[PDB]
Amino acid sequence: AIAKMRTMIEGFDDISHGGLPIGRSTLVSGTSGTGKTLFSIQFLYNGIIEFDEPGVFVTFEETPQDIIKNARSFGWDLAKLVDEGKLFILDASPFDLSALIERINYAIQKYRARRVSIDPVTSVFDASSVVRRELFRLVARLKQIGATTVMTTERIEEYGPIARYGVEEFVSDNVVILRNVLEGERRRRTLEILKLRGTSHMKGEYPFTITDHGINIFPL
Amino acid sequence: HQAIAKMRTMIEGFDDISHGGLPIGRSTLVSGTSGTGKTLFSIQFLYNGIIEFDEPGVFVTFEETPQDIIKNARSFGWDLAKLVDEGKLFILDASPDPEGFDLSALIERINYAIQKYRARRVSIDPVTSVFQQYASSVVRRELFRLVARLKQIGATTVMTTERIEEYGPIARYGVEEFVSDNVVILRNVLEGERRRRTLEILKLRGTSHMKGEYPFTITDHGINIFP
Amino acid sequence: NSEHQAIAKMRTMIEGFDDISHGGLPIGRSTLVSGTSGTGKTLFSIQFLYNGIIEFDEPGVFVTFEETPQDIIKNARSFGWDLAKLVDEGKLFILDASPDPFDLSALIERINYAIQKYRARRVSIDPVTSVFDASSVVRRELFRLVARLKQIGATTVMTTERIEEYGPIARYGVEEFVSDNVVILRNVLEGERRRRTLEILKLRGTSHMKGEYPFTITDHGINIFPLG
Amino acid sequence: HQAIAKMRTMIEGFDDISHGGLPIGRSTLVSGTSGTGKTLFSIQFLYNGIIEFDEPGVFVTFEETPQDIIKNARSFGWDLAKLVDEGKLFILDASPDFDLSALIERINYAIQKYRARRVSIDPVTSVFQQASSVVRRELFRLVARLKQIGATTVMTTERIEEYGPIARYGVEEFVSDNVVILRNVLEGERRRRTLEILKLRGTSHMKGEYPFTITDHGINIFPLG
Amino acid sequence: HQAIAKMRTMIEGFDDISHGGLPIGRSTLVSGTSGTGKTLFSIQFLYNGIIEFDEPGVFVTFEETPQDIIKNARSFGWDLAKLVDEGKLFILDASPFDLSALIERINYAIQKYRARRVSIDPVTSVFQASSVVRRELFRLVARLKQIGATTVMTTERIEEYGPIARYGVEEFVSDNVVILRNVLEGERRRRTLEILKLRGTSHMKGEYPFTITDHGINIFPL
Amino acid sequence: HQAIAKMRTMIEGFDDISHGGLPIGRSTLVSGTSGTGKTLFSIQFLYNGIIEFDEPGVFVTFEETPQDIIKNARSFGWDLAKLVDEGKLFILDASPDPFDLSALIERINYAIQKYRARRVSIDPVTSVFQASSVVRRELFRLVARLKQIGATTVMTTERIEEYGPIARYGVEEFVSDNVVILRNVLEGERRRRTLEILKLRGTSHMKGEYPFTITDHGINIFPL
Ligand SMILES: Nc1ncnc2c1ncn2[C@@H]1O[C@H](COP(=O)(O)OP(=O)(O)OP(O)(O)=S)[C@@H](O)[C@H]1O
Ligand SMILES: Nc1ncnc2c1ncn2[C@@H]1O[C@H](COP(=O)(O)OP(=O)(O)OP(O)(O)=S)[C@@H](O)[C@H]1O
Ligand SMILES: Nc1ncnc2c1ncn2[C@@H]1O[C@H](COP(=O)(O)OP(=O)(O)OP(O)(O)=S)[C@@H](O)[C@H]1O
Ligand SMILES: Nc1ncnc2c1ncn2[C@@H]1O[C@H](COP(=O)(O)OP(=O)(O)OP(O)(O)=S)[C@@H](O)[C@H]1O
Ligand SMILES: Nc1ncnc2c1ncn2[C@@H]1O[C@H](COP(=O)(O)OP(=O)(O)OP(O)(O)=S)[C@@H](O)[C@H]1O
Ligand SMILES: Nc1ncnc2c1ncn2[C@@H]1O[C@H](COP(=O)(O)OP(=O)(O)OP(O)(O)=S)[C@@H](O)[C@H]1O
Ligand SMILES: [Cl-]
Ligand SMILES: [Cl-]
Ligand SMILES: [Cl-]
Ligand SMILES: [Cl-]
Ligand SMILES: [Cl-]
Ligand SMILES: [Cl-]
Ligand SMILES: [Mg+2]
Ligand SMILES: [Mg+2]
Ligand SMILES: [Mg+2]
Ligand SMILES: [Mg+2]
Ligand SMILES: [Mg+2]
Ligand SMILES: [Mg+2]
Repeated sequence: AIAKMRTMIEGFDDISHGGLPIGRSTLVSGTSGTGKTLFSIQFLYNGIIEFDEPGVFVTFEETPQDIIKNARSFGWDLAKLVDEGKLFILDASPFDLSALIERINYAIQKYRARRVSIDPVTSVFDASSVVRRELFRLVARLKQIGATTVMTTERIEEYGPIARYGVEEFVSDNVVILRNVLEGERRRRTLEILKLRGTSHMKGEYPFTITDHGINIFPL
Repeated sequence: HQAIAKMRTMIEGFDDISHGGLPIGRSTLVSGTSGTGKTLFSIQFLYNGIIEFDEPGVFVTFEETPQDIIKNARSFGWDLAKLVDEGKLFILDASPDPEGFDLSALIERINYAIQKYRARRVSIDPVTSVFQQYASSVVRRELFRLVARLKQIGATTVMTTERIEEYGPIARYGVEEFVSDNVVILRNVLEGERRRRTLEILKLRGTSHMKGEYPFTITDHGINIFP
Repeated sequence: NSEHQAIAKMRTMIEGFDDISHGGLPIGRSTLVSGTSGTGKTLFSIQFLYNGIIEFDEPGVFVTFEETPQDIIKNARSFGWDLAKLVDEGKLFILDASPDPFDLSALIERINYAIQKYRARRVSIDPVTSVFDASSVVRRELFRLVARLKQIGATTVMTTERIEEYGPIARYGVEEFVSDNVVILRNVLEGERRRRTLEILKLRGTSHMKGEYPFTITDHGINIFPLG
Repeated sequence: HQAIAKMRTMIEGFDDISHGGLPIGRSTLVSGTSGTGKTLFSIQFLYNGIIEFDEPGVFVTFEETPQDIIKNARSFGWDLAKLVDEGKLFILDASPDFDLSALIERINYAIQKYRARRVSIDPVTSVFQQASSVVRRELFRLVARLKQIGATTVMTTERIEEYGPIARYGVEEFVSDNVVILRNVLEGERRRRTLEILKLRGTSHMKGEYPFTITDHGINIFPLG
Repeated sequence: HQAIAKMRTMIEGFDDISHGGLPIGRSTLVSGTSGTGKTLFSIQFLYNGIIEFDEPGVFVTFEETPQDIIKNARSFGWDLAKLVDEGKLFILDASPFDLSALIERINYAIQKYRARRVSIDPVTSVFQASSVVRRELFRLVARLKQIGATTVMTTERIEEYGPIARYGVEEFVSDNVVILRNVLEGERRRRTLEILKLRGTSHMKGEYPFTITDHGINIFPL
Repeated sequence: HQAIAKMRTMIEGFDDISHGGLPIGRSTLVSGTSGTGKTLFSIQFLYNGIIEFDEPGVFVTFEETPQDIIKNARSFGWDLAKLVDEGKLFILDASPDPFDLSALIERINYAIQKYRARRVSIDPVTSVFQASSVVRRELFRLVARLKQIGATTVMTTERIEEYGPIARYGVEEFVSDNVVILRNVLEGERRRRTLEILKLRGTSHMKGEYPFTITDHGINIFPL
């Protein structure tokens, strides 16, 4: 079948029927504070700690120092991983996609990375046609490189377009939606795997919490 | 000159819903949100043509590489690599440059493959890419040309397109369903926190079909619809 | 037709429609027929011409803007209608204004020439939407078309597209105001089932039944069921 | 020194709902979706004025030809050609084959020539269809000139939703002294016609929707208390 | 020195809801769809100031002529012509934009009539970019404040439960906001008044039903 | 392991919901429709800092004048003029007169140094921008500079719907480290005020809406 890499994010590998397909790109979309960055960091962190698979984290707005500081509260020492050459945080603050792809490819080769997180890829972008065009090019090259990639995207409603530009979910191999739904006056976080090309997966929404240990999903 | 004939898809349940299959020599639009089964439907159409009727097929891919189309079909126990090695399936790669729109050129290429592989079935996935660059009025007219030129070749064609809501416009520009002869809608609807897949034949010009939505699942044997 | 109404009508002979319209379509006027995709717009317009020819020997002109004459003819065989025979006999003319795989003045003259040449009493234009970008220019051009057909004395069915079952009548928000008569075909999806209805929204100068009436499309074309 | 007085429409039910009729010397906007009875309301207003009170009328049409107006009015038992012949009704044809100032002067000569007290303009929308700021200013000017002339005027406008904007540009209902809304509501596959007086500046009226039908004798509105 | 003082409207029910009336020396936005009672409220504010407190008023009108304002107020048994003749009320005709000039005219009228109360109806007429609307309205509000007027400014809106005014900014530069609604439900209309906000002071919350009668606005406590 | 430090607002109920207060050295977006208590929250933040912890504060105003801000705070029994006199509070008047972001930042930096304030409120930050993508770039720049200074900052923003976009341009909530939403929901003719902490990067907080009232004592939130 299709080989999958384990995220080791509690509950997620069950929902994805074994993890994220190796060598492919997964879109992780959500409104603000849904857990996008956390998912993308946990993906790299677990890869390093449990499988010694090095990772590249690409950030467009949040600084490397804040990413590191924020991860500290889950008890994750990212600076240590950076110091040991197992993690590389690529600062993409200030669009030349060619330059970005070359920088990513270089980091991947230099750190021998198997896992890549790009957070958020919507910061790369104004017509739908060109967004789709340029996103496709990024996805295609990471595939050629053989990276397994998480790309986060922003969205503005819980039920509504998958991402900002109405094309991102059609270009990605895999699509994960993080929701933070307000019901009555209470928030409930859920994760859904909408699509995984070429393989089976659990369907619909599953509740999760963010705790001191990161994302915890219960597929029941 | 006779009331339009149909070719069996052999996709279980679909030939009942369509009262005989897809109208021959015409295009059928298959529209749906992400991960609804559009590529799968279009592959299963060709695969069944080859296996059940020894009718060769041409698959036109605009985004996925042929290798990924092949890989993704293994999930269903379909050996597309062998079908390609045998000359029964041809995957026409129209996907673009990773490292660096002419419609009649595409038609030229499709027509050539159709003649070379003696193909009776064609899939184009996703059609959206043809009209991707541009106004609803422009999209409309470009889809019109493609449909017409495919009809001239005699191809029976499945063409897929995208939509972003389960119960909103048929496709993206609000014109695709008016230019198409035949329209199928794949939905993936939330009920509670669970999903329910359905297939609808909205229209088939000049012929009959069952109405409304019918539930289906995607399994290890592909699409399974229950009328 | 009931006697005490101001506007003379011609019968469509479409089962149930002449009841709902209280006698048929107003003579010498245009009737807008709008609907989402696959609602029966072309079928209604063809059935109007076919019945006119078959029942009253009234010749008809069909103006098609996207479907080819060959496909209109082919699809009509679904109903056991031999339109090629009527074209051969000079009783039906299909005017092909469909795109090569907009000059309205030239179009009107083609239509006029065909109507004179074939001595046609019934005209169908399918879809008039394709004639058209500002709502104001759509309105005056539609108005111009309607006025010329009226001067010519034709009785016309003009189909238009719409994208929601309940929502705008046509595409530009003006078509239903310029037309004398408005018919809406719906194909409502509810609880995973489709049901077709026809509504006569307005008919200037006469009464008509109000609201939605069910219909089906079968081997014999449109069948409408008027209810109390 | 008195609060504004009203002119009877003699449209069944309407003079009750408006507590006496349309405010005299002012314009009333009558808005509705397609086939709601706007032209009917605006004709019935003139027709009743002539028949019941010998008050001459001017009808300004921007789309429908005078011939079709006259023909369609026979549906309601009205012989408008006879009224035109007697010089009690004048139909001013402003329909297309827009200088508003010029049109206003032409309306004024008719009003003077036929000594009209009642005016209908149908639809005042089509004047405008070629910026809301411009629509507002031009409508205001037309309303003010009619008021100066002393006419009591019905102005129809189009709208595209039963329970949405009052008219097309989101400004008509603010520059009008009086607003009437004709609806044609579709519920459970049946249509229900209703009439509402939304506002009459400086005077009272009944509130909300009242059901009506169109008959061989025109509009019949049904109040109930 | 103190929390802000209020000036009584004497509009039945309103001084209760607002716990004393309108904040003195400030502007209150009064927003509403067509025929909600905006003009009536702004007239009744001036009329009561004159009749009850001998506080002169300036009414700024942008579309309705002074003659029609006066005529329409007869519906309530108010003789505004008399008050204008006595020098207690001035109807400033800004009918059929230079905001600086308008403001100097208002200032001139306030000085001339020693007015304490001002109504501007509708202030949206001044603006027919949301960014320029915001800056113009803020400028108008600040000058009125500097002059010392207590002001009612009405605005149009097009939905009962949508944006507060037309440009999506008017409620943010106003110190005080009142919304008049005329909600259609099951074929019946129901008028309500709501005090949405009064900066730096208290007020009752939500919608209160009111009617317009022969004697003006009556607000009922629910 | 290592927790994000927070400074107490001492606003009744808020420090419970935020599990300790606002993240120190960062900006917290406080968004809401008109009259939701945005300015009051901003002021109470600074006021409580001075009164309870002797932490000086800088209030940056963009429309309301200092005199009106002072006048309105009297509603709650707070004497801000006295605090300005004692050099404990500085009101930075950037309000209109009848836009250079770098100058403003330098003005704020100078005031922060001069008064050695730990707490800053910018009300409303929307006035800085009024294209969504340039708004995003500008707001980011402001957040970064304030962070560079070490200020703990409340930034208010406007929104026009109770359950729509967090703020006006659909980007402000993505650039901010922390996001608080004040709502004033109209249901069945009655209004209900609620506060929600939507997001605090790097740290925990209670979820959903909590009802509050505005009274003579300012904001009172009920975590129930
Ligand atoms: N130690 C913790 N314990 C509990 N919840 C935490 C903890 N750390 C962070 N969180 C929660 O996780 C959220 C942050 O998740 P992120 O992954 O940063 O979200 P995000 O979707 O990337 O949001 P952006 O980029 O700001 S739009 C915070 O808003 C908290 O609710
Ligand atoms: N063996 C399998 N069993 C069950 N479901 C499967 C299996 N293989 C694939 N799927 C499902 O099929 C979906 C993929 O269907 P596709 O036909 O590729 O969808 P699509 O509509 O073409 O989506 P795009 O092109 O990426 S937007 C996956 O998201 C899975 O849910
Ligand atoms: N023999 C038949 N029996 C039953 N239904 C039929 C038959 N032939 C055609 N139909 C139906 O009629 C529909 C076609 O109606 P049309 O008149 O072509 O619609 P249309 O409104 O003109 O749609 P367009 O032009 O494609 S948007 C098909 O989608 C079928 O559902
Ligand atoms: N004798 C009658 N009995 C009952 N209803 C009638 C009769 N005559 C006409 N009608 C109705 O009156 C409607 C037309 O009324 P109009 O006043 O023309 O409406 P309208 O709002 O002006 O429509 P426009 O201008 O075409 S959008 C028709 O659609 C019929 O429903
Ligand atoms: N004597 C009265 N008795 C009852 N209601 C009355 C009386 N006089 C006027 N009204 C009502 O008051 C309304 C007019 O209120 P206004 O204050 O003019 O509203 P408005 O919001 O200013 O409307 P505009 O400016 O036309 S959008 C009328 O539509 C009547 O419903
Ligand atoms: N003493 C008080 N008692 C009760 N409520 C009060 C008191 N003082 C003020 N308020 C309320 O506080 C609100 C003002 O809150 P603000 O913080 O000024 O709101 P805001 O969100 O900044 O509004 P803007 O800036 O005008 S959009 C008023 O509308 C009153 O409802
Ligand atoms: Cl959580
Ligand atoms: Cl499934
Ligand atoms: Cl049917
Ligand atoms: Cl009726
Ligand atoms: Cl009332
Ligand atoms: Cl409160
Ligand atoms: Mg993030
Ligand atoms: Mg696909
Ligand atoms: Mg058709
Ligand atoms: Mg009319
Ligand atoms: Mg008014
Ligand atoms: Mg404020």
